[PDB]
Amino acid sequence: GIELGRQKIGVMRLNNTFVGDRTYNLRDQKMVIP
Amino acid sequence: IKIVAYPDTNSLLVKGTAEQVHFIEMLVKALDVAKRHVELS
Amino acid sequence: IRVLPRFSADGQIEMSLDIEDGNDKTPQSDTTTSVDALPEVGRTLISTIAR
Amino acid sequence: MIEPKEIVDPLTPDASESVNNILKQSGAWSGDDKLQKWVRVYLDRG
Amino acid sequence: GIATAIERLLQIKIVAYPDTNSLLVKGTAEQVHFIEMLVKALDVAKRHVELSLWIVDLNKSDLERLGTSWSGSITIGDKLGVSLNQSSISTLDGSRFIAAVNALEEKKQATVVSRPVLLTQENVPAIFDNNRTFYTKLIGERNVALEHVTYGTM
Amino acid sequence: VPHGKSLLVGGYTRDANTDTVQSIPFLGKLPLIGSLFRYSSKNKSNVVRVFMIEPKEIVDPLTPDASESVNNILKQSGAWSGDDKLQKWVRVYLDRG
Amino acid sequence: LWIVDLNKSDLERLGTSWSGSITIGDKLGVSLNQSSISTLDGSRFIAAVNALEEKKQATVVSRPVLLTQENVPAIFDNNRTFYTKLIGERNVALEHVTYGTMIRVLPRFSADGQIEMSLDIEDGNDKTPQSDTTTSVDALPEVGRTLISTIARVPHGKSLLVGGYTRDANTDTVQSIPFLGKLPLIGSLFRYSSKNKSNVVRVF
Repeated sequence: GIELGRQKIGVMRLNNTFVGDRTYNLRDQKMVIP
Repeated sequence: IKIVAYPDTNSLLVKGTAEQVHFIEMLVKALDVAKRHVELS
Repeated sequence: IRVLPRFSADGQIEMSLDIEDGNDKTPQSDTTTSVDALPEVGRTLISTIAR
Repeated sequence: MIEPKEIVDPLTPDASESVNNILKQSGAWSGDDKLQKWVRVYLDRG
Repeated sequence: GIATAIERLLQIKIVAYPDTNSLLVKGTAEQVHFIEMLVKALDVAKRHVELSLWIVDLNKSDLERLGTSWSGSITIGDKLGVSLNQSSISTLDGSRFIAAVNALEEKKQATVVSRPVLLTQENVPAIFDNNRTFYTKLIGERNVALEHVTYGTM
Repeated sequence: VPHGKSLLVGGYTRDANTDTVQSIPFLGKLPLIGSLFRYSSKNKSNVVRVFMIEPKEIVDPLTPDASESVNNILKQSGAWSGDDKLQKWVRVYLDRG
Repeated sequence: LWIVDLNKSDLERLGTSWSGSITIGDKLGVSLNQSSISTLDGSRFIAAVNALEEKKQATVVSRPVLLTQENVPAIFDNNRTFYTKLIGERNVALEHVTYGTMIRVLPRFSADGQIEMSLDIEDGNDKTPQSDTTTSVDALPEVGRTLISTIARVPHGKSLLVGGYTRDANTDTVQSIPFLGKLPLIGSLFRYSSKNKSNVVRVF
């Protein structure tokens, strides 16, 4: 169950997307998408 | 809860109460799963 | 190639893709520009996501 | 263009088998060398 | 290593003693016993793993060249001249016409097989590096130095 | 990778072919003459590069022992000099302790 | 430490190569197989002829020996050092390149009398360019190095293969003149072929 008293931890897998930030370059500069 | 990695045996060292250790144990078991391979052409 | 693969609910594979196709473009080899550090570079860059 | 697939089986036939076929047909193979075999045996058969 | 791992976990005073490959654990009888058991749990034998890398490189080519190419120039009667296929008249004016002729068939085949072999143990990062290094001088006027380029099989 | 098996980690292949034709607009069409004006070329190539991994578990010591195999090599290759009347005074300490 | 290095090769070169030029009647000239007409205009045609068979064999065995004690890091280093000046205008200095045979080891006995060793191994040498060039004078001593870093358990009086590198290769070429190369006892003067086989074995 992953429970301890009144607290617990939930594991949530994403199925239609990605966890994390997307980074790419435009020649001379770096862009980041949260 | 105090958790320290121990690379030598590919394991974690979890220090706390019996319930706290058990709690973390289950968490680890939930996350520790096998991966499939993907070939990209 | 930089890639991050991921399986979806339907067994589909999504990939984060970064692709570079670079090469060496050159000037007329009969000139001095073939000696001086001028290796003109051609590059094709693609950055996207696809399922 | 992109093409992807899931890998579940080990490479068949094993890499070392295919390599031997290549070396022999290409004439590079020298596993029968009376000298080098004293070492090569440790790699080819352990 | 294990000395660092345990130290961080607890913080009992524990000090490593390399000379006898051992740990010095100071505390109460129960605390020492506790750590003793921990150590016994972690102190286990490792198996060996042999890694072989196969690198195969095959090349094949086929070149055919056959025919001629005409270009050049000529001065005629010191009144006019002719240039053929954009010749460089600035010098070709005092030259002639060239008939380049090519005639070559070329076949080529090559094969290379390379095999690095490396022995290690479970959970132990192993390194194999067969390389070459190119050195060069950067003796400037203020700053001076040597630099290098390293490449190979790693 | 399964014990004693192998996998293709990656690779790169390339196939290519090109050709050219050059000629003199009218002279290139002459029966047994145009050959002196026409020009052609062909260039085909094929490249294959792969990286494969094979791993196994080691449990036994090297058999036969390294020193045995080395002696066989040195003798057959003619480099062996263990019978040198001078050097043996030292070599004995290494070969037999 | 046993270091074994075996080499074998087989080179065959046989045939000809035609190229060059000629001035004809001071009205036109001919270039053969893309010759450098800018100078070849006032030269001639060259018939290069190769004819060489070469066999080669080599073996090297090297054995470093080092005595230490349980849990005592021991060092063995047989090397050479190349020095060079960096006398600039402001900053001046000497620098160097060191390479050779080096062993760093930490031995340890186990419960079964087994010996585990932390091993760092270097096998360096001096690679050189064509000695006929100026690069043999300028501070360019290309260095070759083999590095191994691992851990292994060995039974008393036994041995293990730590690592190695092997290479097998073979290549060949065929060149000819489209029609002349097919002539009964003539084409040999136009055809060209080569073969190059090699085998390399290195172990530690």
